[PDB]
Order: sequence, then C-alpha cells, then structure tokens
Amino acid sequence: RQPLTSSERIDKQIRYILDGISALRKETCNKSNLNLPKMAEKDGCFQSGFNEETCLVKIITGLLEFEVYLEYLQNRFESSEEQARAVQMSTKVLIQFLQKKAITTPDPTTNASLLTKLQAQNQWLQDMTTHLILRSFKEFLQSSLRALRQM
DNA sequence: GGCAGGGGAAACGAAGCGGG
Ligand code: NA
Ligand code: NA
Repeated sequence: RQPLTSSERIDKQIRYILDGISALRKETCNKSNLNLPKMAEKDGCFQSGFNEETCLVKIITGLLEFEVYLEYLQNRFESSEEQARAVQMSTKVLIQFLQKKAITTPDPTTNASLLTKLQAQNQWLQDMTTHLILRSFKEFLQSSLRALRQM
C-alpha cells in the first residue's frame, strides 16, 4: 500500500462512500419537506466564485448535518445492515479527515427529535425519504469531490 | 507500534485486495 497524502486520503474516502451509497440506492430503486444540505453559489465550491476556505467549511458543515439522516438509514436496510453502517462510519471518518484540513455543529436534541419524526411517518413517505437522502447525499458528495480536487 | 495509519481501486452521471 503506497502512502497517501491528506488530499489523496480524502479523495479515496469520498469515492469509498459514493460507492457504498450506490449499493444502497440499488437496494432502494429496484425495490420501488426535508431541508437536506445542498451546494449553492454562496458556498463557493463551484468553478464560478470558488473560495477554498468557505467551501471546506460548507463541506464539513453539510456532512455534520447529514449524519442524522445517515442514522435514519440504519433501520431501512435490514439485510444491507452492514452497508448502511459502513456509509455512516466512513462519513464520520471523512468529517474527521476534513476537520484537520480546515463551524456550525447541529444541535443534538434538534436532531434527535427530527429523527423520531421521520421514523414515525408511514412506509410510503419513509421510502420516499430514504430515496432522497440517498440522492441528495450523493449530490453533496459528488460536488464535494469535484471541489476538493482543487481544494 | 509493528510489516503500517488512525477492523480492515475507461466507455459515452462494467469490470473488478492483509491479532492483540
Ligand atoms: Na493494526
Ligand atoms: Na491497532
């Protein structure tokens, strides 16, 4: 195993998670309100108006915000239990990597109450909710990846 | 630590690397 710089470790970590999510989406899509984080020009991650210092802040912020929804995913893939867990843990690893390359920590209790609301919804909305966490996490990560390759 | 960091990767958005 050749040694990887920080940036290289980060690039591989995101490709790892993107792979895991893809595996969950197949288990979702074939078996077929929210304010999920999203990239916007203000964040300065796109080519138009790129700023590294604030982009990295948005990525870490967005990922910390994504954690409640990854926790929600754990009890929606009973057989793919291992795969949801891997996505949840790898993302926590990713945050830890990004925090050394670098703000708004989500409030635990606000998260915990949102979680039990999502968990109480009826099956149909729950299946809708799963699909869009996956889709939106994907897009935040693809965009995070595209960014970080510049930094 | 160590054997090494922090239990375990090219076609037009399929193919296929390690216990306490
Ligand atoms: Na080890
Ligand atoms: Na160890």
